[PDB]
Amino acid sequence: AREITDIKQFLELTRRADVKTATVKINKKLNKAGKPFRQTKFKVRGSSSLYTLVINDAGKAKKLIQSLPPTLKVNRL
Amino acid sequence: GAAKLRTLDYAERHGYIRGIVKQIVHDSGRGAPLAKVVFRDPYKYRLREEIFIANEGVHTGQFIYAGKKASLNVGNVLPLGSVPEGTIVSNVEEKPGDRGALARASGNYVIIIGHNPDENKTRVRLPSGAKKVISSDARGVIGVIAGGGRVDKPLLKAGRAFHKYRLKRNSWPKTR
Amino acid sequence: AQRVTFRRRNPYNTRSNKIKVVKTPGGILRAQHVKKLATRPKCGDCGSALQGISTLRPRQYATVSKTHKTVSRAYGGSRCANCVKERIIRAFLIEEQKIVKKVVKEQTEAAK
Amino acid sequence: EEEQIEKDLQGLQEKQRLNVKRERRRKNEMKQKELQRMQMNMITPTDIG
Amino acid sequence: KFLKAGKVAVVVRGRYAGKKVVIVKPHDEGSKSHPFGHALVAGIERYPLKVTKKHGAKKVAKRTKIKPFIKVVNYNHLLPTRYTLDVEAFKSVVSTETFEQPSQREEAKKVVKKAFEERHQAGKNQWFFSKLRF
Amino acid sequence: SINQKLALVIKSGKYTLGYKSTVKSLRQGKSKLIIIAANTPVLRKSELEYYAMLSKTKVYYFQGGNNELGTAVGKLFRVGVVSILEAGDSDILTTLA
Amino acid sequence: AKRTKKVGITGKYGVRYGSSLRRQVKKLEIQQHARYDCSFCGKKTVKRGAAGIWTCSCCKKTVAGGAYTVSTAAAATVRSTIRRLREMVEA
RNA sequence: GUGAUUUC
RNA sequence: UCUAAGGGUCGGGUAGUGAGGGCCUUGGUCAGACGUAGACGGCCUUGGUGUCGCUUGCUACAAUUAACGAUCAACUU
RNA sequence: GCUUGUGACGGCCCGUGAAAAUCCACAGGAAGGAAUAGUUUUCAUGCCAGGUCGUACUGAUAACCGCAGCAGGUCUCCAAG
RNA sequence: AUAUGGAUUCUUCACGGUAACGUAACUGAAUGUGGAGACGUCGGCGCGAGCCCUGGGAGGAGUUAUCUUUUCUUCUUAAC
Ligand SMILES: [Zn+2]
Ligand SMILES: [Zn+2]
Repeated sequence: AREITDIKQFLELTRRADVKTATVKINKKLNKAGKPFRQTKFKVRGSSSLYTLVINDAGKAKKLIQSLPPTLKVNRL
Repeated sequence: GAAKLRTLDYAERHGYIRGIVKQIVHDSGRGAPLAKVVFRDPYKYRLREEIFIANEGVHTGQFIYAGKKASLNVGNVLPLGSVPEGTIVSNVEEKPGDRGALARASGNYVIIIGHNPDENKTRVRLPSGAKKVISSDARGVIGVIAGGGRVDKPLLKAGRAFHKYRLKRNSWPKTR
Repeated sequence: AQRVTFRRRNPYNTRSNKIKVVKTPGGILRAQHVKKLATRPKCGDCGSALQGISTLRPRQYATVSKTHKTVSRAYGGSRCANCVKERIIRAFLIEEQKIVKKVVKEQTEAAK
Repeated sequence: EEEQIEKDLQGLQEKQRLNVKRERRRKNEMKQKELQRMQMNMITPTDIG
Repeated sequence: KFLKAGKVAVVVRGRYAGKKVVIVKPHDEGSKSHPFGHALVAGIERYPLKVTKKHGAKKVAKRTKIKPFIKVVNYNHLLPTRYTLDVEAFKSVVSTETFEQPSQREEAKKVVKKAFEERHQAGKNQWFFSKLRF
Repeated sequence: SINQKLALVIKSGKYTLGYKSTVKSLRQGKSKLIIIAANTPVLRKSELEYYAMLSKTKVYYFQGGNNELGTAVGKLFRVGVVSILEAGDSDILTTLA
Repeated sequence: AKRTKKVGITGKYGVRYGSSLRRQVKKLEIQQHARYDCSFCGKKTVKRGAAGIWTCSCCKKTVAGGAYTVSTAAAATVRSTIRRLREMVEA
C-alpha cells in the first residue's frame, strides 16, 4: 500500500497497463474541530501495490471521477 | 593456533622480512599473551598470519623485523649469531628449524653467554640455570616473555583453582 | 491481564525466539516474533562503525541498492575516511622517501 | 560596626589562609600518591613509544 | 609561503580524496561564500590507463582518456607536494564565477580536459598523470 | 640549557602550541623552528618534516614526551608540537640544540 | 576519608583466607586494578584487559606487559641493556 | 608430605 | 485533625523607530464547476483580534530581587 | 510501578567467554559500450514459478514413566487488583 | 526471462557538498583484502513497548431501606 500525491502521477498510474480496478471510498471527518466534511480516497489496484490518493475537496473529487478512464472498473464503497 | 616462529627461508637467512602486529590476544590455558603478526608472502601475492608469543613491550601496529640483518630491538627475531654478547632472547630455537622451544612461559628468557670460533655455536643460560650450546643459526625474539609476575598472586580460592585448571589437562581436584 | 503464547513451535527463551506484545485491530493482545537486531558495519582498520552505511542483517544487503551500502569516496564502504586520509598521507610520504633515498643511494655509491 | 567589620576582615583573611592550607594538603597528597606508585612499580617509561 | 598557483597538491578529504590537483587560484583570506582559507584547483578524476608497446592505435587512444574536475578546496584538505604544473592554459577559464554555473563548470572542464590530455600525450608530468596507490 | 632557552622564548617571543596551529603557521610561512615531542606518532612526524622542508623551517626533536614538552614550555597540559614564530630575545634558533 | 583502617582493597574478602594471604593479595590487586599512563599518547588511559595485555582507552593501542602491572622491572632492565649494548655495537 | 593465618 | 519539609514546565520588558506571517469585524478591484443558493480559493493594508501586536536590527538598569510569579503533578519523611 | 527489549557505561577474571554456511563491500581493471546512435536489469514498473515431509489431541492426581485410571517423578513460555 | 519509463553518453561509464557525506539510478572478469553472520557474567542509569493506575466525554449494565455528578464495563489498529 502506497500513498500517491501528484494528480498527474495518479492519472498515468490509472492508465497503466496492469491496472484494471479502482475504488472510490467516502469518509466523513472533521477539519480542525470544524464542520463534518467529505474525504474521497481513490484506490487504484496495481499488480504489486494498491495506490491511494486522498482528496479533501468534494468538487475536485467529482471532477476527477469524471476524468477517470472508461475501461477502468470502479467500485464505489 | 600453536605459537611458533616464522618458517625459515632465504629472506630470514640473509636479509629481513618486515611484518606488522595486528592484535595481542589472550590464549586459553597459556599465561603469556600471543601476538598476531602479518607478513607479506615473498612468492605469492597474499598476506600470511603468524602467531608469535608476545614479549614485553610488543604493541599493536608495531613493525617486527625477522632475519639475519634486522635491528636489535625488542620484538625483532634474529639468528643467535647476529646478536652480540650478553643479550636476552625469548622463544629460543633449540636447533634450526624447530620454530622455538626455550623460554616460552611468562616472565622467562634466555641469556647469551658467548660464541664459538670453530663452528657456528653459541652457549646460553636457560631459566632453570643450565648452560647449553645450540647452533648459532637458531633464532630468537629479543626481549622477555610478557605476563611476568603472574605466579606472585595467591589464588585464595578453590573456585579460582577450578577455573584455572579446567582449561588445562591437569586433573583437578587431585586424587591419590 | 490477557496472556499470550509463542507462535512458533520453539518453546524456549532463546536468542532467536524473542517476542513483543502488540494490540491488533481485533482488540486483543498477541505475540509478535522479532528478528535479531542488525549490527553496524565496521571500519577495516580501526574497527569503528562507519557512517552512511545501512544497518541490516547480512542477507538483507543483497536487496538494497548500492547507495545504501557505500559512500562516495575511495574505500567508501570499507574504511572510515580518517583511515583513508592516513592511508593517502602514508602512501605519499612512502613515495617521497623512495625518491630521496634513491637519490642519496646513487650519490653515495658515486662517492664511495 | 568598625569592630564587626574588623572581625569580618580577619575572618576573610583566615578563610584565604585555610584555602591555601587545603591546596598545600592536596599538593602533598599528590606527592605521596606519586611516590607510592613509584614504590609499587606503577610507572611506565616512554622509551617504548 | 608556498601554496600558490601552479603548485600540485594531493586531495586528502572528500569524494576526490587520493587524487592529485593543481592549484589555479589560492584564496588564503577566504571569501564570503567560503569563510576559510581555500583554493580553486583543477584535477584528474579518472587517470589514463598505463599503456605499453604492444597496444594498438585505437587501444592507446581509448586508454589515454582523462576525466578532469574543478573544485574549491579548504587548505586543511590538501597535502601539498613539491611539484609544479603549468596552470596558464586555463587560468582564465578556472575562476570564481565559473563555479556558480553548472554549464560554465562544464566548459571549464572541457578546457582542462583537453589541456591535460595534450600534456599527457606530449609526455610531461608523468607523476601528475600517475595514480596514487594507497 | 634547552629548557632554559625554550623558557626564554615562551616568556619573550611568539609561539603556537599544537599540531593544527603549527601546520597553519608552516602553510602561511610564519614559522622558524618546530619542536616535536619524541612521543609523536611517526606519521605525524614525517608529515611535519615534509611541511617544514617545503616551508624552509628548522626541525628539532625534543627529548621527552607530551607531558615533558608541555611542562617545559610551562603549561599544565600535554603539548605535542610547538612552533616558534618569533624568537627575538632567545637564541634558540642559532644554537646547535 | 578512610572507610577501612588497614585492609584497603582487600575488604571484599572479609575475614577469610588469612591475614597474611590477604596482605599478599593486596599489593598485586592494587597494581592490577589501577589506571596507568600511556607511553604512546601520554595519557593516564591504560587498563588491563587480561593478564599481560594492557589497552589504552584513547589512541586505542594494545601493549604487552606484566601480569598485574604494565611493566616489570625485569622488562625495564632488559630494555635498557638492549639499548646499551646495541649502542656499543654501533660504536 | 603437610594442609588457612599469626604468635609463642 | 493538623504543622513543616522535599519538585517540574513556562515565564524579560516598553521608552523607542518600521517592515514580515494567518479565518483579516466591517469596506474596496480582478475572480469559481456542480445540485431561489454559491463556500473554499490565485492579490493588498498605516487597521483591528498617541494607532494594542506574534517576528528580526538596535540605543536605553537586558537578571548581580526570576531573592519572584503563572501553571502542572507523585508520594515520602 | 511490574514484565520485557534496548543504549551508553562501570565492575570481575592466573576464567577473557564457538564454528560454518551465507550476504555485502573495498582495492584492481581482463574488457565492453554512443551520434539521425548506444549503455545501464545494485532506480521504478511489468511477466512467470515455488516440490517433499510434520501440522488433529493431551502434555499429566485421566492421555508419559513407575505391571494401575499410583497422594510419586518429568524441560520450558505468558502472569491482573 | 525480459520490456518500458527514468538515468546516463558527442568531456562516454552521474552530479552536488570545504568537509563529515548526499541521492532514484550512475558498467565490470581474474586476483587480493575487509565487514556482517559472531557470541561471558553482574550492577546501577537512560529510553521504548505491553500491562498497571487514573481524568473528561459518548454508550450499556448493577445498586438505590438511606447515601454515592455513583460501581462495573466498550471507546481497538497487524505485517508491510
Ligand atoms: Zn577507520
Ligand atoms: Zn594512549
